[PDB]
Parts: sequence; C-alpha cells; structure tokens
Amino acid sequence: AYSNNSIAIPTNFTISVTTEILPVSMTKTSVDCTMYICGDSTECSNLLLQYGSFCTQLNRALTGIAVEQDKNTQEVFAQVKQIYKTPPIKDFGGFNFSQILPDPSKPSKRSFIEDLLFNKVTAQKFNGLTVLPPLLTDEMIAQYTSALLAGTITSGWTFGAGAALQIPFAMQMAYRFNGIGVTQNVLYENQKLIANQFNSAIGKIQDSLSSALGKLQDVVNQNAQALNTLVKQLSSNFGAISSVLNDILSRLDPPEAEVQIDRLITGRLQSLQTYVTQQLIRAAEIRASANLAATKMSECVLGQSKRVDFCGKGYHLMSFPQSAPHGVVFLHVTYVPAQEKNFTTAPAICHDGKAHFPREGVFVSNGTHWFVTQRNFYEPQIITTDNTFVSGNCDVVIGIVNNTVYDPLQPELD
Amino acid sequence: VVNQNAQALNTLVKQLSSNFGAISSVLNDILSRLDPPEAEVQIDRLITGRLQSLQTYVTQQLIRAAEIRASANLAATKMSECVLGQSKRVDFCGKGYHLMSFPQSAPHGVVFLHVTYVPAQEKNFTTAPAICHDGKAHFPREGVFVSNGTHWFVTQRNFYEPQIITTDNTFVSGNCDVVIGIVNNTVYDPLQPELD
Amino acid sequence: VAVLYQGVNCNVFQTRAGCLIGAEHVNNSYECDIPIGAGICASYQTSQSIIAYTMSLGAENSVAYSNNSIAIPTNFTISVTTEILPVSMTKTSVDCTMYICGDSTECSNLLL
Ligand SMILES: *[C@@H]1O[C@H](CO)[C@@H](O[C@@H]2O[C@H](CO)[C@@H](O)[C@H](O)[C@H]2NC(C)=O)[C@H](O)[C@H]1NC(C)=O
Ligand SMILES: *[C@@H]1O[C@H](CO)[C@@H](O)[C@H](O)[C@H]1NC(C)=O
Ligand SMILES: *[C@@H]1O[C@H](CO)[C@@H](O)[C@H](O)[C@H]1NC(C)=O
Ligand SMILES: *[C@@H]1O[C@H](CO)[C@@H](O)[C@H](O)[C@H]1NC(C)=O
Ligand SMILES: *[C@@H]1O[C@H](CO)[C@@H](O)[C@H](O)[C@H]1NC(C)=O
Ligand SMILES: *[C@@H]1O[C@H](CO)[C@@H](O)[C@H](O)[C@H]1NC(C)=O
Ligand SMILES: *[C@@H]1O[C@H](CO)[C@@H](O)[C@H](O)[C@H]1NC(C)=O
Ligand SMILES: *[C@@H]1O[C@H](CO)[C@@H](O)[C@H](O)[C@H]1NC(C)=O
Ligand SMILES: *[C@@H]1O[C@H](CO)[C@@H](O)[C@H](O)[C@H]1NC(C)=O
Repeated sequence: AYSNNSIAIPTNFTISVTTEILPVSMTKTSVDCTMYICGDSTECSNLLLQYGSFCTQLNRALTGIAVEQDKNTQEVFAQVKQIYKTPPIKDFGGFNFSQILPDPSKPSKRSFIEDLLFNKVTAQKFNGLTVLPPLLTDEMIAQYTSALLAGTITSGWTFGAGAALQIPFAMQMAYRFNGIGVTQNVLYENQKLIANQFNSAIGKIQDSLSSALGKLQDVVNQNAQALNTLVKQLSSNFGAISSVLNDILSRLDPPEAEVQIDRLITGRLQSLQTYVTQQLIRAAEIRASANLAATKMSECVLGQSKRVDFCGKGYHLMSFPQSAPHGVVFLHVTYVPAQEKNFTTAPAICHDGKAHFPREGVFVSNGTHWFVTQRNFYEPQIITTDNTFVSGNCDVVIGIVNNTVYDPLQPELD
Repeated sequence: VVNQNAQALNTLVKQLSSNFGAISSVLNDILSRLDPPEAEVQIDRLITGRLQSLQTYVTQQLIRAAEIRASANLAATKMSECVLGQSKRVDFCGKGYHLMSFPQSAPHGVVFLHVTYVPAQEKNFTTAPAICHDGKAHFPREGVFVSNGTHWFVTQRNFYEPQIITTDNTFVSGNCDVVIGIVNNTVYDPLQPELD
Repeated sequence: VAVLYQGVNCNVFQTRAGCLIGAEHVNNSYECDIPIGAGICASYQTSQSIIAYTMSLGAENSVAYSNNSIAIPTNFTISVTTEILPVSMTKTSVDCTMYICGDSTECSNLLL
C-alpha cells in the first residue's frame, strides 16, 4: 500500500551468516612435447626436428600457465606479513568463537569448519603427464587464515592499513553499527540477544555445511576430463595402420614408414595444440576469479563496505575467511531489520511560523503524539530545539502540520 | 610486453626456415627441382605449415589483447576513483588511508602516486564504554571515553586529543542497569555558572 | 649450482619436491628467496653457499588484548607509493599473401 502520508519503521532485527564460495587456483601441470609424440624412438625425433618451434612454444606456454597459479595463491591469502598471535583468554563479551578459530589440541591447524569442508572435498606418469605440487601447504595457508581471523577479533580494521592496535570487541561492534546509520545505544542495550543469535547462526552454518559445493569440484573435473581426453588420443590412427611406433619400426624399414609416421605426428601435434589452447582459456577464467576474490578479501574483511550487496545480502558488518582445498570461503555477518509498524508522517513541522526540519531523523506521529526516530530503527523522542534546525517560513512546504515545540530552555528561565 | 611481442614476431620469422617435411623451404628451389605438377605437393606442404604458424600467432595475439584491455579498464577505474576525490575502499588506492592521487605518464602505461595517511606512535589508556553520572547513561556523541587514570576525557577514534567531558558531547538514552562496564564518575555541566 | 629432480626418489637432501643434490640442509629458517616447492626456499648465505631451508611465515609479534584498554595514535606520517599498469600494446599487421607466399603465381592460385 502506497500513500503520501505514511511510513513504516523497523522495530526488531535479526542477524544471519551467509556463505559464498570462490575458486582460487587449480592443479598445475607440465606436458613434455617430445615424449608425448615420441616414446623411445630415435627416428621419431628426427622427423620432429622440422617442427621444433612447436615444441618450444608448447613447453613455454605451460610454464607461463604454471606461474599463474603461484600468483593467484600469493595474492588472496597475504594481505599482511605479520603473524598475529592468538590470545589465550577466550572471553569476548559473550560471543562464542569456538568454531572458526582452531583448537590448539587438534593435531592439524584447521578449526572445526575447515575439517568439515575438508571432508566434503572429493601409472599416469608413463605418458609424461607431470603434476607439480603447489608452493604452499595447507598448514601455512591455515596459518595465514588464522592470522587474518585474529586480526579482526583483536584490532578491528586498523591493522592492514597500519600497525596493529588493540580494542575490546564491545566497542568494535558499536563502531560497526554507526557505519550503517544505527545509533550505538541499540547495541549496548541488547548484547546478550545478539550474542545468542550469533551463536545460533554459527550452529546453523555448521548444520548447513554438513548437509552445496558445486563450483570447487568442477575445476578439477575439467582438468581430469581433459587429461583423459588426451589419453584416448594415443589409440587413434589418423588413417594409419597401427597405434604403436615400435610396431611400425619392427615391421617396415624407415623409408617405407615415413608416410605413417608423419600421419601420426600431425595428429598428435594437433591434439597438443587443442589441449594447450583449452588450458589457456581456463587459466584466464581463473585469473578473473582470483582478482575478484582478492578484492573481496581486501574489502569485506578489512574495513566495512558501503556498497549494497557486495558482501552477503543485507547491511554488511563483518567477514571471517576460511581455507579449503583450491578455494576460499567467506562468512558474512549481515544485519536484517525484522518487525515494522505503519505510521503517519510529515516532511516538516510548523510551530512559531518557522519550518522546523529534523536534523538526522524523521517526524512521526501517533495521533496524540509527535516524535522523531532514527531512520533504521524505532525509538521515540520528543521534539526539542536540539533535534531540529530552523530555515524559513511554512508556506513553501506542501505537506506541513501544526504542532507545539517544547523549549528545553524553559527551566532555564526558572 | 615488449619481450612477449619480440618473441612472438621472432617465432614467426624462424618458422620460415623449416621445411615442414619438405625437401626445401625455398619456393624457387621447388620450381627448379620438379615440374609444378609434381612440385605441388611440396608447395602444399609449405602452405599447410605456414598456415599453422599463422594460426597460432593469431590466437596468441587475441589472447593477449583481452588481458591488456582488462588491465586498461582497471586503470580506468583507478583513474576515476583514486585521482578524483577520495575512496573509502582500503587496499584499492594503495596501502592505508588515501588522500589524493597524481597521474604520471609512462610508455605504454601510467604511474599513480598516492599520498598515504599512516598513524605511528600510540599510548596505552583505560577505556570505558559508557559513564553513569546521576541515574542516566552518558554515551559520547562520536567519541570514545578515555582516561589517563586521574582525569576523564573524550577524543576521536584515530587521533589523540583530550577534551573535558561535557553535556554537549554526550546524549542520554536510559539508565545504567542495562550496560555492563559503566563506571562511577561525575559529568561537568558548563551552563551552570552561566546561570549564575 | 644445485640440480633438483622432480619424481626421482634417491649433500643429498630428500624432500617432497624430489631429490636435491648439492645443498646443505640447515635448521635455521629465513624469509623465502628462491622458491622450489613444497615449502622449501633456497638461498646463498653463510661461508656463503647455496643453502636449503624451510620458509619462514611472515614475522612473529605479540598481541595484547584487554577487556578495558584502548590504544590511541599520537603521531602520523605522509608517504608516497607507486603502482605501474600497462594500458596499451604495440599495434601490428601482417599480410596474408607475403608471409605464406613469396614471389610466385601458382602459390597464389593454390591459395584461392
Ligand atoms: C526481537 O527478537 C528477538 C529474537 O526472537 C527476541 O528475543 C527473544 O525474546 C523472548 C522474550 O520472551 C525470549 O523468550 C527469547 O529467548 C528471545 N530470543 C529468542 C531465541 O527468540 C526479542 O524479544 C524481540 N524483541 C522485540 C522488540 O520484540
Ligand atoms: C562455546 O560452544 C562450545 C560448543 O557448545 C562449548 O563447548 C563452549 O564451552 C562454549 N564456550 C562458551 C564461551 O560458552
Ligand atoms: C495503519 O495504522 C492505523 C492506525 O492503527 C490503522 O488505522 C490503519 O489501518 C493501518 N494501515 C495499514 C496499512 O494497515
Ligand atoms: C495526499 O493524498 C490525499 C488523497 O489523494 C489528498 O487528499 C491529499 O491532498 C494529498 N496530500 C498531498 C500533500 O499531496
Ligand atoms: C496551522 O495554524 C494556522 C493558524 O491558525 C492555520 O492557518 C493553519 O491552517 C493551521 N494548519 C494546520 C491545521 O495544520
Ligand atoms: C575483565 O575480565 C575480568 C575477568 O573476568 C573481570 O574481573 C573484569 O571485571 C573485566 N573487566 C571488564 C571491564 O570487562
Ligand atoms: C555507583 O554509585 C551508586 C550509587 O551510590 C552505587 O549504588 C554503585 O554501587 C556505585 N558503583 C560503583 C562502581 O562504585
Ligand atoms: C624411496 O625409496 C626408499 C627405498 O625403497 C623407500 O624406503 C622410500 O620410502 C622411498 N621414498 C619415496 C619418496 O618414495
Ligand atoms: C610527533 O608529533 C609531535 C607533535 O607534532 C612532534 O613534535 C614530533 O616530532 C613527532 N614525531 C615524529 C615521529 O615525527
């Protein structure tokens, strides 16, 4: 229902925690050029000398892809070069943080949620398909995620722009409310309710991740499928008589075998060209996912964002990053007002003959009453001379009513 | 970028010298060592090999152009956000707090120069979330209450500046029983001697 | 030099990257300099030689957390920083006739 004289104001609010997943890197692979076309044959190298520039381009291109996974891993999990210790005392005002911070007695340095994500996560070398291992282990990555998680719980946002500064958590959350337009007294009046809502939403997340991940197994699926695709090409002919070079060499002198060897060479070289171009496109797609995740790391975690729907859904408060195989997991802590009530409203108020405009609030009315409240939450205040400012007369305002203003200087006259 | 272009050109030039299975790479030697009806297979092998080289060169240049355009759009957004006005995004106009920025030209590119605002030294202090005067709670307007341990002040959240606590720096919104951490300390009203 | 192998299981130093020949393993860890893989970073320090060590994560510092104490900056600095970005690349054009065919008529006929 839309009207020219009405407004509805939030009265309660709820907190909720939202998950989003993004891939960060992908399996590194290096494919020899000679071995794939030629096994242990000496004559198979000689016919390949004419195309030596193709082997040098194909070996250089997978190296240039190989360094990109190292830059993608090195740009998201490293916004600080200081490892912040984790305090022993665990009282943070009633906000129970026993799930995202890692328990010391655990033998691995993951916490509980990283293990749930680790359990959800799902000879080849003879043909020359080598897999190189990533530069960083999951324990050192988990050391970086533990430093980043500790820095928001200890220093707020002023540790990634400068040297760390301590601050209790009770003022950190009130600093986050004034950034979205809410007075801080709503935090100080209802801390136990939000703390138990935050603990219940963490338990809801533990139940939701345990019941999904459709964007972190596919990137492994594409590489494993494409590798089996290059495997099956070893048994194709291309209009040849056999699929094994030593069988051609064992049965027919080399001059009477060059017509089969060149026909196998062009086909296998063409399949290498296909595999290399497919890896270049997927690597560029990963580069795009990596730069976007690095911006979310430097935007949601450090500082607070003024962009609607950049971190979660709702008015963003905090984030808590986690680490899982080949990808990051963000945990946004949004704020969503709940109950509302319809009310009569007015742009301005005339009293003395001067238009009284509200400072930071909006004028509301209950019929018998006239109050002012903050835009994003209900709290009724009487009209005073410290809550409005005067400007001009009352004839230029289309919608104005009459109501008396109490001067707080009346007892000052007594 | 200059290195990548000079390699991509040099490989095109080097591929001219390979026969790709032929008995010579010089077209005039093909036309002199066979009749064209029998030299068409050597010419077609050179045609297929040079077309494969040109195909790979073109695909490589299409690939590089898309990344260069992505970097140009990123520099455009830094041009309209770092140079003009301030941003409130941290780690997107250089380390720490950013004030203004200064574009400088460079061959195939641009160099930005930020002016960063970084705190340095600090001092330890005993805080309080809120202060109970006479039944009412006094929350600071935008400050945070600090105290050396013998005097209580209020200041901004990023720079030291002691100021005497006053009724014009706090607003009341209830009582003291709903707030844990509140201390007992009186508040000065500067208007009382003005009434005398 | 120090020759490193990838899949070869053998100053021999055996790692998860392969077999490492010609580097003296030490227990003193440093900031990474030359990355090899699996957490191994080599350097040329003390006599000085090609040494092998497990990388050192960031730098340690103590954190101080209280339930009633705050820290307020009292001095500030001004500095400048640089960021380099490429905006364009060299424009090139290649003719489909001259590259494929030098001087010849049937080489143009075959390309119809
Ligand atoms: C705003 O919503 C919260 C959460 O529902 C309310 O908190 C509950 O209040 C009732 C009061 O009887 C308690 O029994 C519950 O335990 C509280 N929390 C839960 C888990 O629901 C709060 O009272 C609501 N406030 C308003 C203004 O209605
Ligand atoms: C936090 O929750 C866990 C799991 O229920 C519990 O074992 C722990 O004691 C709780 N800690 C606090 C501070 O209540
Ligand atoms: C708004 O509240 C008034 C006062 O109770 C009531 O008369 C009216 O029906 C309400 N309007 C809506 C939108 O329900
Ligand atoms: C608001 O709408 C009502 C019903 O159409 C109308 O009578 C009244 O004049 C309107 N007031 C303004 C300020 O437009
Ligand atoms: C406010 O009071 C003036 C003077 O009596 C009157 O002319 C005007 O119509 C009133 N407006 C209302 C009813 O809000
Ligand atoms: C800090 O914690 C200690 C131990 O629980 C407690 O005695 C003290 O009152 C707390 N101080 C504040 C202001 O929270
Ligand atoms: C503060 O003063 C009130 C009233 O005298 C008293 O009841 C309360 O215990 C005092 N609290 C402290 C912290 O001294
Ligand atoms: C290397 O070989 C030795 C002897 O067979 C064996 O004990 C060891 O486990 C092997 N290590 C690896 C990395 O395979
Ligand atoms: C810190 O600030 C004071 C007062 O402005 C000044 O005297 C002192 O030289 C400054 N120190 C530094 C680190 O520049």
